[PDB]
Amino acid sequence: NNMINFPMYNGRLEPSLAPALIAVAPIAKYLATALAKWAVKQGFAKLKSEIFPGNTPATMDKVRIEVQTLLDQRLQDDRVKILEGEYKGIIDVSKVFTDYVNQSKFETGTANRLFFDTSNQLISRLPQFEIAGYEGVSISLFTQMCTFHLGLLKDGILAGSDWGFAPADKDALICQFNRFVNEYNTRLMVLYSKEFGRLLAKNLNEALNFRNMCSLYVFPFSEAWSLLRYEGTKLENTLSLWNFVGESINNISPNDWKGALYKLLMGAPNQRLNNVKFNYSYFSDTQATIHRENIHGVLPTYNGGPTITGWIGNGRFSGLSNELEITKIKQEITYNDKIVPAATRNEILTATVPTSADPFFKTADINWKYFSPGLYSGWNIKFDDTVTLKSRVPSIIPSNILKYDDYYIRAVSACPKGVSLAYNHDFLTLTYNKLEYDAPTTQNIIVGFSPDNTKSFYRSNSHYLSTTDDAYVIPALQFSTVSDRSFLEDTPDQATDGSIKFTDTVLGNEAKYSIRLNTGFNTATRYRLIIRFKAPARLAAGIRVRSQNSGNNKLLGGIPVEGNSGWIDYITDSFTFDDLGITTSSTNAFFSIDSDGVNASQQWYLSKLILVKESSFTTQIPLKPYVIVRCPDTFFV
Amino acid sequence: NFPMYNGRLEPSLAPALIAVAPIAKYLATALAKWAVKQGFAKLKSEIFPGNTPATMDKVRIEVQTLLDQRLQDDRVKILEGEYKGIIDVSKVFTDYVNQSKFETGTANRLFFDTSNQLISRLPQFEIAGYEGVSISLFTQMCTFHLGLLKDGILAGSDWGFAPADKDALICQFNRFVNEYNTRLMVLYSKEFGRLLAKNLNEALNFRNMCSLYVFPFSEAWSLLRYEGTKLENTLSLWNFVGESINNISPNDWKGALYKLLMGAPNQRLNNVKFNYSYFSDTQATIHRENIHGVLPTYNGGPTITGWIGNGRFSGLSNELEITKIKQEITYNDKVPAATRNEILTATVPTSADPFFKTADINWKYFSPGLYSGWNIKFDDTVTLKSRVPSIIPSNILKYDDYYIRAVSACPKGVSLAYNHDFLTLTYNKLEYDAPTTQNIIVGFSPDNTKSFYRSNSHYLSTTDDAYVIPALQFSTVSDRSFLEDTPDQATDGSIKFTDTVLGNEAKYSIRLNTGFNTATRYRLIIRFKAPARLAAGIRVRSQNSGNNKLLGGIPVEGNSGWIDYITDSFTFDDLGITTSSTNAFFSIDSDGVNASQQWYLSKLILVKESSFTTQIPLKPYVIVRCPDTF
Repeated sequence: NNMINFPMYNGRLEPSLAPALIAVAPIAKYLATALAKWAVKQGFAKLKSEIFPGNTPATMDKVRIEVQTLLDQRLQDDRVKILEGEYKGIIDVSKVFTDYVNQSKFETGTANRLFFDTSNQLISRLPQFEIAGYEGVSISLFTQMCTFHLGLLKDGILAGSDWGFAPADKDALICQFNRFVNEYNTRLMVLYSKEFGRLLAKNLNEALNFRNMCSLYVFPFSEAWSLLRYEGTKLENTLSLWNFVGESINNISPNDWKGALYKLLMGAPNQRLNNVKFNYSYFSDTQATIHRENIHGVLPTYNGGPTITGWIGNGRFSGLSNELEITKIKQEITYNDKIVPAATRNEILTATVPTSADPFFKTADINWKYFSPGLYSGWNIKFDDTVTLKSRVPSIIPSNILKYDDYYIRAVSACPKGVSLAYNHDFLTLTYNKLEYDAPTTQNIIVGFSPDNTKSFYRSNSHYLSTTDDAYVIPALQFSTVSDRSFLEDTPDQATDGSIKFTDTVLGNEAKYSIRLNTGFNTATRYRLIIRFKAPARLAAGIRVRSQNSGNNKLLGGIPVEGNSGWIDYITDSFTFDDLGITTSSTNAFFSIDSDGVNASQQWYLSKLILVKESSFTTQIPLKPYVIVRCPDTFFV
Repeated sequence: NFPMYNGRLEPSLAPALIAVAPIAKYLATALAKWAVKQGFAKLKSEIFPGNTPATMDKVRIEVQTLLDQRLQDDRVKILEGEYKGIIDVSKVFTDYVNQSKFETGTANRLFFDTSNQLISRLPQFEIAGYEGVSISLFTQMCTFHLGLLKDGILAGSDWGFAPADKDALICQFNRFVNEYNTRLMVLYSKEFGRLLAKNLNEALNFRNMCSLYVFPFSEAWSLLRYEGTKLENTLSLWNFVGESINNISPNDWKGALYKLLMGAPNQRLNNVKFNYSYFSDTQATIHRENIHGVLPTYNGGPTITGWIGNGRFSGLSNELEITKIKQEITYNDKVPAATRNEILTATVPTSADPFFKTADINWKYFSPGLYSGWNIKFDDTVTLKSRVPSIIPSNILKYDDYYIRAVSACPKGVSLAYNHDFLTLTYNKLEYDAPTTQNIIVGFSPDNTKSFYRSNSHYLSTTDDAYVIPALQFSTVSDRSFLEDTPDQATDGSIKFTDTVLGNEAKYSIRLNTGFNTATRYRLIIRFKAPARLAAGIRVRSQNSGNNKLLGGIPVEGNSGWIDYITDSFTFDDLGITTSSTNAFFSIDSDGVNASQQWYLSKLILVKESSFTTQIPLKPYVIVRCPDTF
């Protein structure tokens, strides 16, 4: 890698495939239309023509090679043969079923029989796509197969007696859909946890590369599964992608990732970057043979609070007034003729985001290069077309472009080097405590790319609603204010940059979300709010959803919380923005979520709010059967 | 050498025994329930007992002993003449209207003789060059006149006032209740500002005198128009120990120093740290100790505290936190021989009464200047016994019926004019970096504040007719909020709200003591100052476990004075608040404000509907406006 003189793209010799042109993008685009309006008895067939176009495994082959290329991991030749057999089997049985139900006349009893052939084919074959020791590659294949099965079950339930389903048989399908949509999520996160955890210990750069793959090929579909029981929601992905430059880092635990590092990468989650600072040192010897540059710290400053950001690493000058803040010190030293430094430079470098209608960095050219045997080693730092640092190493350091089409640079951070990440987890919060981590150095820079769909919030700090939108998603991290003793929780299966964990035991727990109405908004249209939250223990006073507008506060819903280990979707009663007194000129309007103080066992999570029009939204698959009193067992009959 | 009491050889008079104490006690009674046509006469018996200036003489000598200031012999004789004139004319009036039968027209003329006597003699107590002593005497003569005016208004035709004459007295009351406040603050500001430039310890000693002899009565003026409120003083007393500080400006006091003294204004002290240095030369003749920093840590947020001064070790791993370092150095006879740098910690005991009561803190410079050291002791726990060979005398810091709420210092060697905009109640670290302090400041809060600072909650008793919530005794507060020194409110200060975008709010936690009658009708008095108009006004709410009620929407048209807003009646049943409620709040919120709209919150007063009345209105009854001149 050090002998090769190639322009590089995120540490690779070739530019990566744009996120919008990946093999699974047409499947995600179809699911977005299906989740907004489900085509009854056609939903599964149209999904099948995207997963298995022309009754071929061609798309699942294109997914495998794209993923193998990105991970630089490969399945065994014989395992590929096996998966070909399993695809052929699923295609054979599913073509028979869809050929039958697309005749103008068919027998409902036969359609019922061929449906279950397809369903039990997927139940028995699925474990072939949970491939032990190759979870990184197989998680993207397993994702699509679970998606295929869940789309089949949904279409069968809405089909009813048209495909020979009696009321009691329609109830048995609802019982399986509700069971599988949780079990598949569990079995998905089993694969992700193993591989992410294994790579956190091996190489942080490789771990971020795997999480980036899952952000595009996996987590958009787990979110689609959680929305599949509905019609008239919006499929949205706000996961960020992370690129790593610098010396290797390893031996990170998942607890290290969740407790510290991920909070350190996210900085102020509800704000765009303002400027990032680098603690730079340069060193040259008397003989002009040694030229070494080091980055000892990164200090990202975001557009506002309530999060407080400090040094990751340190901002100290070593090797040289404490109450004075030194930004730069040069030193030239001459010695008696008969490794000692001749020139040293210590500087705080600043990269400032431009103030314009588009206050974001798009691309970056950051690289670190070690020239054997170790005399030269230096850094280039460049955002967009602005050079922050050109290496004072005499030889030229190759370009290392960081970019993703339809993404922009939201965060710049680093991983502390030379210290354990197991400390201060309880005091790395969204407010009050300084989000920092002291280390002797970093010798790495991490860049966070957020998708262009988030540009409107991070530019304005408000959620602008258009009357032409059937649905809008408010991710929990895009808040205006949040209560103390609140944490950022990594919940990637939600296809967001995370959830808010509330832990305050005394005063109470609340997050506010600024909303605006775009001009021409119809304040008479009836809306609903979906609140997704996990609360594993009973709250006596439950969780309150409110609108606040310039002293006019409405209670939109009191959520009864009896305690559940899973994610819950509370749907409010219908309302209009006329009910709330909000207009296209309101400027202090918020949605708010609040609970009382919570003990250790009562600490709960807020994922997102979904605003839907009443006229287009329906629960198509219920949490409980209609007729039968209990779901059957998976036990003996 | 001799033991000292707050830097003096003789102990100071206990706060409960000062000459104005009986006057304050009567005003507390009369503010709960006014005696119609007797209020002025009973107040006269407290200010001029037995028709003598004996109490006003006692006040003068007490305050003179406290400030080490004295009126000239000639000015003393003049005041005796003034007191005689006021007493004689006040006694004639009170004797005549206490007869079985009197003529209303004659009572009317004797009233104006008394009222116009005070108006023409009052400026004799705004003594130029002696405002320090004269402020306490001016305070009582203003109290005397406002008492007479209120009784004139309630007597009406009984003392010969036609409805139009009654309105003119209401016009005079409303003018003078503000004008006397302004003329008081002019005296206070001149003397406080003069002493800040001279000597900070001497300046805090003046504010302490005003917190007992002056500011309780300015608060009493603001409650005199009502009946059924509570008169309360929550001002802290401040004691200074260390090297002299001078050339402080009043702007530095409000903008920085006072905020540093108050620390977390809604919390009790948990621990305080001291940055200590000890130096001893080769000859064992020089022993010097210095205090370079004070770091007070309070019970909780939302305030974040930092070093006042610094926590650095001078004269010696920037990643590791060193708490102590000793050095013994031997040179070649042919400079330091022993040095100690240490972070000392005084920790408040964790008990049913988690407060220091007293302190013994002293700094002594032994001329020629070889010895100089510190003693630091809270209660019976010694934090530092000076390593100077000679014993440093005792310096007892205590106030009967007060306890230690805050420990802080004044930054030495730096200008106090910086970062005023970023010294906030929240978000920003409440610190001020300086090379040293060489002083320690102790804040004593009165025992009436113990309940709140112990529990972080306002417990309400069913047997009490009124309860005062000082603004600084909050649970949570919005960002871009400031502590505002407002000693005329008889509290340790107000909240200033300056957030431009998100909003300004403050919550106060309330609990109900067992046996609380939840069916009793109550009202809330909200004292605020909003100089400019607010389109969405100021909202007052109750919050309880999700149940949130609006208690009042205040219209803010804009006014430069302190405005009291009185909410509509309500029961705790209406709010769903019980004796088992633990999440009950009173809340005050407004929208974002620009620079002109920035407003202040002084206090909330909870009053029973049955015993509360506005006896003196803010506008006349019959005449449309207060009389113009030309």
